Amino acid sequence: DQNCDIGNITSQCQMQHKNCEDANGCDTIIEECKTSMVERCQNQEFESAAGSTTLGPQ
Repeated sequence: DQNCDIGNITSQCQMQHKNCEDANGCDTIIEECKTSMVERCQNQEFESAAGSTTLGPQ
């Protein structure tokens, strides 16, 4: 069933306009591409840490 695919939306932005195609590393442009649709995959993405726990260096 998958836990949703974390790499659904990001992949598109990663190649286009992302120095280093990695989250939680060069995370800036990916951020918006990510949190948008990857909110569902928050479990996997570890969004900051959960969400309200807005830990910068996730």
